[PDB]
Amino acid sequence: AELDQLLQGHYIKGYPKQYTYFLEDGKVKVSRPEGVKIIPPQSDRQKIVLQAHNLAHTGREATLLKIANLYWWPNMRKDVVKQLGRCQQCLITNASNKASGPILRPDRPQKPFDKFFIDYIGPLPPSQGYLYVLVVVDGMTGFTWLYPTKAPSTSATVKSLNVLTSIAIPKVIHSDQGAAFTSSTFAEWAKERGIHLEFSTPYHPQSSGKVERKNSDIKRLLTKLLVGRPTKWYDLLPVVQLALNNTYSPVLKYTPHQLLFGIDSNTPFANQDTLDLTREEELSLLQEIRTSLYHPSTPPASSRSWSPVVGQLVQERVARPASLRPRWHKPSTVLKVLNPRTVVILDHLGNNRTVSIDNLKPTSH
Amino acid sequence: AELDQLLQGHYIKGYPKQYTYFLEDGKVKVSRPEGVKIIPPQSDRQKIVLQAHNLAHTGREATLLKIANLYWWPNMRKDVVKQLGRCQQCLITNASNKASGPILRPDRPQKPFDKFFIDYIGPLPPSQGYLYVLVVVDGMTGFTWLYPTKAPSTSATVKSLNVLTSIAIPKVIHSDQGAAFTSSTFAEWAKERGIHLEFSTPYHPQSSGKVERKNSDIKRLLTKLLVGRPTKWYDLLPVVQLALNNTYSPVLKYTPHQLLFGIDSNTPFANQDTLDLTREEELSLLQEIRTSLYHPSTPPASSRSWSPVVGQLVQERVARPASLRPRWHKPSTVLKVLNPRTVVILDHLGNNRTVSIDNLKPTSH
Amino acid sequence: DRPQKPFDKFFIDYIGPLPPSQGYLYVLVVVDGMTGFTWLYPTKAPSTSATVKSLNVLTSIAIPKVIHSDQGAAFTSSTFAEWAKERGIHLEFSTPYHPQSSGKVERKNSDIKRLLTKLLVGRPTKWYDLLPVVQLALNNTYSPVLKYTPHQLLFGIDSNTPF
Amino acid sequence: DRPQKPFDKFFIDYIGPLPPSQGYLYVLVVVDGMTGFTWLYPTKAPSTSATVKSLNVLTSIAIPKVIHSDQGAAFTSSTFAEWAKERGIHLEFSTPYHPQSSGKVERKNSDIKRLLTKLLVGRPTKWYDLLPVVQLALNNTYSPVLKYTPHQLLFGIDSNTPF
DNA sequence: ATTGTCATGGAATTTTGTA
DNA sequence: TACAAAATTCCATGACA
DNA sequence: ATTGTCATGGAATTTTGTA
DNA sequence: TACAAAATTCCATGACA
Ligand SMILES: [Zn+2]
Ligand SMILES: [Zn+2]
Repeated sequence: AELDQLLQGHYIKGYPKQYTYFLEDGKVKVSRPEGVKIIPPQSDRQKIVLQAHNLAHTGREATLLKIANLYWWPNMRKDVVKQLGRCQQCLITNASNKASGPILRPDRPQKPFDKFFIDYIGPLPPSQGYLYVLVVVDGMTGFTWLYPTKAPSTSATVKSLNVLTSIAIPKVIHSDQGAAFTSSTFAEWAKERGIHLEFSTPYHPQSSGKVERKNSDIKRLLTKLLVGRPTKWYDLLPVVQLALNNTYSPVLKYTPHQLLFGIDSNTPFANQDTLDLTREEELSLLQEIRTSLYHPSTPPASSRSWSPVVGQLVQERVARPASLRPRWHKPSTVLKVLNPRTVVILDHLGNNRTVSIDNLKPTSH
Repeated sequence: AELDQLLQGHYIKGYPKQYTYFLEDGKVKVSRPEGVKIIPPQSDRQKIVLQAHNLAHTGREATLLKIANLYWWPNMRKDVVKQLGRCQQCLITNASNKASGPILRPDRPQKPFDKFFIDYIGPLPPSQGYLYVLVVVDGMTGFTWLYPTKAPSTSATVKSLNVLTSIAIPKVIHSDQGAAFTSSTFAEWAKERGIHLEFSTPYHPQSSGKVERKNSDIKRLLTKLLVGRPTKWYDLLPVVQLALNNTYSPVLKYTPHQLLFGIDSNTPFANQDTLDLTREEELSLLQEIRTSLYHPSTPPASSRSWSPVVGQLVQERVARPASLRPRWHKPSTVLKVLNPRTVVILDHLGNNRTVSIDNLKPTSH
Repeated sequence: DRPQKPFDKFFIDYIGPLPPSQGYLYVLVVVDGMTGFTWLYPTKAPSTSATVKSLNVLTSIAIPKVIHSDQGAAFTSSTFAEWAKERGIHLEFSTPYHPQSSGKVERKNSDIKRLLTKLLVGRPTKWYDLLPVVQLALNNTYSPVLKYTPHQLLFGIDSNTPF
Repeated sequence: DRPQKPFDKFFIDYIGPLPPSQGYLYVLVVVDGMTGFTWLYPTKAPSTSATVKSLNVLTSIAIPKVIHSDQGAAFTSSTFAEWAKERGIHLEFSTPYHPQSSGKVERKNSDIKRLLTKLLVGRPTKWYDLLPVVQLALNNTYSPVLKYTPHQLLFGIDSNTPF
């Protein structure tokens, strides 16, 4: 209807004059530098874009190149982009091409026993009937307790931490959302003692980074001791524990033990610098050491990062994606931005989820 | 013996005068800014370094900080480094902190059928009794043949390529060292037809990158078609094959099909630009297109890269490392440097291995 | 109107029945109108079904604008008619009894039958395994006109197996 | 010669036998000479073995320079003697019959037995589960001298469970 | 004896219709 | 000879093993 | 509802013994 | 007030999930 005026040589907003618009086969055509292209009517154009796209569900540029073979019209891409935004399938399947903003470096806990980080290593080769190691790191000091267990079970976690909290009781225990810690039995054990439980966003081990990093060293040392020998790790845990708690961090220039106690015990190469201070002078020299510790800052953002705005459309990564099925969930709205790397989304559909942006992508278009 | 002269106040190369060297408990001692430290005799020093190191097999700085508690002597680190170089255990267990130099971008094959890249996808969910897809990409064009199979077996690879080479015969077939292609039955099938077999270095899929990358797209499209539906992928392969061979690479601005045939078949949105050229004009316009294609160059080297020198000590990554066992093999000599990213090593011990530097680390110290 | 091109027209025919090889009896023959390139597919019957199963293989590579055939029951069927309407292929039929191809196709389609016979004799039971070797030989065979192998006209380079 | 410090000396003793809880009969008692910090380990016998198994737990945290004990058969044994020579711990023994500790340790070691009795009565079968709650209470208990809990002297901060 | 690849969609850059 | 917007190119990001 | 971490060993930088 | 070498700090790289 609107293409009537055109053939006559009357101007229409978006249709560049200087190209002659003619008629053949009862289709409107145009001579363009690229060649001679059919101009479809308005109503036909959505149908066309969709057909072109659906051949192999291609992106902007790929989808256009197909269409531009036969057709021309004003602002072609605008129309293509409109479809790619409404393609249920491309949305939930295509990967991201935007990386999450720079990570946060949460302030080191102030006092020992302010925060514990906990995790299970394993399963390992059966040693003496044990398969897993419970690992507990004090946030402030990096002091570490190891307990061999037969299962990553609440039951065994409780047994192990009962022995631990005979020394002292933490304010906060931070763990991943693994079944062993998200149980209601654990919450109670914790409530009784006045310990606050705190959980990482789901599927983001970086949040448990202090334990996870310590997991590495535990394993790497066990490995070194076990070379040649069969993997008898049960008897080794204590030695490892002790060895690790008494090792210097070249950055801090202190061992976890030192940060925890303020003097070396009777271990090899025990430091004697504070041998003349009364316990009291020593204990305040310690408070001085503990607050002066090196604290890392956040790194520069990469060229093509994104950050979460409230009300943004956003998609959560499918956790355990089955073979040949989409790697992403359907779109979700951002509800609150708890910090530049953590977000509350209205999900599927709909509960509140608290998630790391590393498991997020911005719905494109 | 050599520490006699010192106490008397006679100079010794490496022992800074201005600090007074005295005697207590029949050990030589020195007053230093840091404090008062025992100077052990020459013969005792290796014993000491080793004990300090062996507590938790620590690196340079960590190992020194232990030692420096009790002792002092000239060029302490030199001695520490000497041990870390001879620690069998640290060598084969510690990770690298040097990244491999920038990747190579091997020139695109000149003609179609010059080189085929081949790989198996799977296993997948059983569809019609089939579990794997054999994938074959022409290096030059990126044209791709798909064949459903029940096993990634030589047997089935041969069946499938017999149908393929009814069209044409390649010069070179490039594959990974997977059992299906490294069999002697395959070598013969290939020899008969005058096809040269060519293999990626072991455990380096980047070398089969053309297929591997195409594996991705095959899977991503199958996924998109299968949303909602059960995973009936058998019937889809043809459509996928066709859909993919006829999709534009936004960089090339051509479809694999176009590069292979030089005109579009009777598919949707088929390009008509060369409709007036004789087949002959067209066929030379094609030769022009094929040589003008965009070719990527190698990226800048990262700050802390390394490159292989002939005679360098070098270690190959343990392929399928058992739980708690070293992630690296014992040291190996570089024999020839086939290119900045590929190396011949005298191995364990000793055969010639051809390996990618991505599976290598420089033995440190 | 414009110069003849690959994929403009596909000439198809059935050869058979032949002595059974690997449980097959027939060869479906597809020659490209313009280049003379030849595809061969072994079938168990000259049925619509066997044709469709076979042509599904070919049309994963390229779809012709037109298929030409004789009025064989297999190609005149409405199942086959529907198959081709789907892929947007125009069907074209020669007169009954007066079966016409291209000058070049007649030449080629004759070469095939003679080549098949020469290599059938001696191993009549074992022709299945040879279809690739046959197909290859035909497509890299020098044409008196153009002096271009079908291969060369289709791909615009030289093959690695000349004859 | 120099001022008293944590880990300088560990005073150890056995309490028992007690009414069986969880198959245990004895509590090994380790008090730190300087701070008064207390570890408690339930054992099944006042044997060398039970002591070593228990002290292996403690020495994964810290190793004392000296252990002081009475001339109990368990501590006078040469197995225990060898154990301590390995970890480089000096063993030190009180006279037979005249068992001396620190002024502060005697005070502390008395507190334990009385605290144990007060909480044994009523639940004599169930003292095992309580050892942590006990251990915690002792270490966060205000000392008339210094007015510092053992906890505070060991860790140099305040605890999250005061008494 | 051999060797990374390339769809994707915001951003950066270049071209275009009109003056 | 210069403008705003469209059209095109650039290219980091991530997934295939 | 919460959040990455840090041993390691060449290289880059600063301090040291002596003048 | 200045040098070569040692001692110390810097920091990219990779592995823990
Ligand atoms: Zn789509
Ligand atoms: Zn070592």
